[PDB]
Amino acid sequence: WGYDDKNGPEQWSKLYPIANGNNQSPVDIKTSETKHDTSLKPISVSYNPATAKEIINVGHSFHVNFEDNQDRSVLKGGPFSDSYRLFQFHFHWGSTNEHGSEHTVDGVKYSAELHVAHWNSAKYSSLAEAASKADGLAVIGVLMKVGEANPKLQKVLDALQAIKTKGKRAPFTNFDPSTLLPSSLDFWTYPGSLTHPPLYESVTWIICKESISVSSEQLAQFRSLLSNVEGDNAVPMQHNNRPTQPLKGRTVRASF
Ligand SMILES: [Zn+2]
Repeated sequence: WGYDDKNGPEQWSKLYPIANGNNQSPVDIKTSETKHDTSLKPISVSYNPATAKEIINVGHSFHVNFEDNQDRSVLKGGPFSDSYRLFQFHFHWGSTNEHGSEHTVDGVKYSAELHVAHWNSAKYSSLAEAASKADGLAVIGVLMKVGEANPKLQKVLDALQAIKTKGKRAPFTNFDPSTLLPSSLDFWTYPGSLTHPPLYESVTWIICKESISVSSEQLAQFRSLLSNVEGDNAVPMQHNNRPTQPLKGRTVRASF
């Protein structure tokens, strides 16, 4: 599967019928229809920089993975009653610098999107197992607005020089992803899914109200990564964002 048109979002259902599921992500957040839940608690992230482990080119994107054998780095609060263990952060972007986020707000597509994913360590034993359960995953989505360069992205950008092609991995340590999050962590939340195959509807989304910046040349760097394996002709990672899916009667709750 991919993002091109032969194997892209509009073709995924042919292989993953859940693509047409009732809790698909991303979604358009219509700020006027959001429900303020007074039961929501502020989200509390507590990550240990020593759990940062590797950066890897997965072809369609790059992942920054973390050690997930303990509760050193967790997400708590929000709509949760238990702790979610951090396992990874990655991004989404588009072919253009101004339209590449997954989630949209009031129909407005942002330049890129940051996803911080965690799995339900309390109810399940492994990411593998939790990945398909309704309460399995918790993902923080942060909208990125093209503008001023974001200096907090530099270690990630620098690391990309070592994983130019698919399957390349490089150690990526001592990084606390909470440094990528906005100032305020007011959020929107809804039950949804993974935004690409397997498309499991196992995610509890936390979309930060506040966006963060990125510059044009910072995004050009992501698109400079290669989807091919070393040695083959160059095939740029031009985009990896999935179009918004019907809400299908879900409610987006707000922290405020
Ligand atoms: Zn993602």
